Amino acid sequence: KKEVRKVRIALASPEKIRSWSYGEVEKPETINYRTLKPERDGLFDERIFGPI
Amino acid sequence: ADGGKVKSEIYGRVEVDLVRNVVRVVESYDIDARMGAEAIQELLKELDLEKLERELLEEMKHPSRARRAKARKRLEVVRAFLDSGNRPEWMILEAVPVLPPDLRPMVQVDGGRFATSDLNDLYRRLINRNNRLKKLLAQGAPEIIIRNEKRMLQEAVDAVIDNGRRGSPVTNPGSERPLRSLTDILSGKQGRFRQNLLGKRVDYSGRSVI
Amino acid sequence: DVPSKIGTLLDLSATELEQVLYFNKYIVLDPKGAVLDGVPVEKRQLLTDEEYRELRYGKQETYPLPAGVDALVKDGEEVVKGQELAPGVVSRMDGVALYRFPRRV
Amino acid sequence: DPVRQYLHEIGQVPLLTLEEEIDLARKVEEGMEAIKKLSEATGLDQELIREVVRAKILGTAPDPKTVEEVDGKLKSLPKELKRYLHIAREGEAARQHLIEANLRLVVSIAKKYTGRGLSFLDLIQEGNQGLIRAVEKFEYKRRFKFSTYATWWIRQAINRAIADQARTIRIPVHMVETINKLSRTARQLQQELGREPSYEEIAEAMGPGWDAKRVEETLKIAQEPVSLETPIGDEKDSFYGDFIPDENLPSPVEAAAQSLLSEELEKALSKLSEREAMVLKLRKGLIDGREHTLEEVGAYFGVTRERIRQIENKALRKLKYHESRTRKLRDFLE
Amino acid sequence: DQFRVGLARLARGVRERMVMGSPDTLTPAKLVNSRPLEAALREFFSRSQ
Amino acid sequence: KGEDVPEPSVPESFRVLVKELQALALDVQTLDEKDNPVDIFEGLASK
DNA sequence: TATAATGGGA
Repeated sequence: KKEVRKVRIALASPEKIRSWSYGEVEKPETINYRTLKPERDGLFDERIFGPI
Repeated sequence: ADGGKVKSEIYGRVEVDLVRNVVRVVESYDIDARMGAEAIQELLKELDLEKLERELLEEMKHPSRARRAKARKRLEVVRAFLDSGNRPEWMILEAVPVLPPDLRPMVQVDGGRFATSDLNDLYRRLINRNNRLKKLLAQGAPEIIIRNEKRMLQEAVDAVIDNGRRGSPVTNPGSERPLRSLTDILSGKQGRFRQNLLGKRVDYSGRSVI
Repeated sequence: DVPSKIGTLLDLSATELEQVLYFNKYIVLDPKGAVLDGVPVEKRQLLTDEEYRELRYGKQETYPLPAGVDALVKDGEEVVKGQELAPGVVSRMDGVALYRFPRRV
Repeated sequence: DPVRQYLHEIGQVPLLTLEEEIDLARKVEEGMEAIKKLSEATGLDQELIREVVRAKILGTAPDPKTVEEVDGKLKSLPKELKRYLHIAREGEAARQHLIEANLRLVVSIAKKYTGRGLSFLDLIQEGNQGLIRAVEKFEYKRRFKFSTYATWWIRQAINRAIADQARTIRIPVHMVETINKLSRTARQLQQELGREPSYEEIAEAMGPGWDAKRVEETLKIAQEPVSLETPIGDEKDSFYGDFIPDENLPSPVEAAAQSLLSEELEKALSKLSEREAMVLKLRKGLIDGREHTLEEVGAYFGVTRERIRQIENKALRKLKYHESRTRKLRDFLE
Repeated sequence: DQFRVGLARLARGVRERMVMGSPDTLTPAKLVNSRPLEAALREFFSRSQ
Repeated sequence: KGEDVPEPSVPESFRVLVKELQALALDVQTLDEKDNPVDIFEGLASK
């Protein structure tokens, strides 16, 4: 409803960085080599980043 | 030992010898000295910024131009954190953010072959090294090994941030091209700060000879 | 960054900050009254891991012996720098000689 | 240069003599057996004593509670049982020095696996993991040098690492070995033919169970992905991904078409009774996303499978009638 | 000019193939490859401005 | 639908800039007239 | 799971 009139930039604390996060990426995997679906704890996991 | 009949008369580390039936103490302090960003984070956590302000103000009333120029620049940094509310230890990272996936996509193009973003392999190299550090701390590994993973960890984080800045840039196998870091995403001609200024292709447009 | 903000806040040169963050030198948070090379060690002092292990784990020097040769000292006997714990094997430091691997009993 | 830093660090630790190698491996096995006899005397788990001993050795800093209360119970034991505490401590010290003195061997083995997708230091650190597992179940009583057992473990941990981490899209282990077998054969026949093979001849070279279609599909997965940031042309203003269309995001025309379809179907269904429409919406999955069979819909409305089928059929030919007159839904039909 | 460049890269493809193998009897067939010179002329006719 | 085209409440170039800056551990605050936080992500990335 | 193998390479 309100209109953005200024933009501030500052340092991000760990707890603030975790406030942005929908989950911790725990694994280096991306997509399954066969199904091509995202892996469960990897960089494309829908359980944290959102549905495809 | 002996319930109080014998006591050590010097500082040092102990080691109980069962063959000689003796207890030796080597002259060794319990000193606190650290490496890595853990050490810097603690030093940043212990800084009393208000005292450093008074400490530097009284240094720039010194006649020498050189040292009151060093205290002048050093005060600009100190005044910044004070007037902003930024805690100086925040410059050391404990949690590293991860960009949303669709901004660093992975999709198959024509011919079935996949095409992905460099940021993924940078994150992937960071997750690999961070996970190896975890299961090395749990295995109780010696310090030479731990120091190596911590070096490679710092070298993995700042490659995600600004690949190439320090050290040789990380590249994919089969190429010399540096992987695009988060800084290259913002800085430069193709960066996000030049994107809106330089204009765009637009819908609802046409072209013809006149 | 071209003028380091961390190096400025703590009063560390880029060379000093490089050696700490990338595990070349320790830095003293609490000296605990340590001394080295005729001087104490203040807070915020940079020292190599050789100086760190000597100041924290102690100084020990091992001397191998030619085979079959016996030693002139006895087990757990205090030594003096310059003493002859074995013929031709001069003591380089004050301490306590400890036999490590005996071949004859 | 972090490689020169690490090689200098492992350089400070001198190599260990065969006597020291036997003595350290002895204290390790004695310490491990001292831990098991503490799990009988005190009654708690092996790994618990294992970590409490590791703590009190390699570092000072629940730390004040659980760690110190377990060590305190161990300190309050008889003399005959506190021997095994001291034996475990020095046994864990022996494990540390046994590892540190052979980090030099890990480098000598890991350097052969370079250029496979993992850097040198990643090749050293997964190898160091093999060195730890080699020490932990090394038994010196067999009278074999520690270098023989370690070398087998350094190579196991490096090969396993390359199989799990080098690929961007994770590939099973046997397929990686399979892809390596395929990749070695195409280079010697390139030298023999002076040219790259076709899929039939490389399949004839691979042996039985390999045909021209299998080598094409296994080589298909073997290739790493392209970078979207691959530069196009000498101009520094375009990447590969700048020219790739988004095949998954709907266009403005597609997004509107699905909304007009949902709107025009609602207007079509409004020409029916609410039960007629609700039956069709349940049968077609418009409610929850799954086609309900005649049984569930009849259970919803309290009627039979046949009564639902008549409602469904009557509702359809009413829609067909209105559709023959309005023609709103005739398109959307691809 | 770009021909002798692909030969100077075939030169390496000969020099380094000599430290290995059986240095007594090596045919120049398995000492020389078509890949260096082929990729040199193709870069010229397809990429040179 | 014969309607006047609406204005974007928060353009996409704004959204990408913030997330790419948040990726570098920089807190980018979008403030309005009185300096209070505006959430340019409406129930989309707010948790 | 065991001959032994112990400081890189452009």
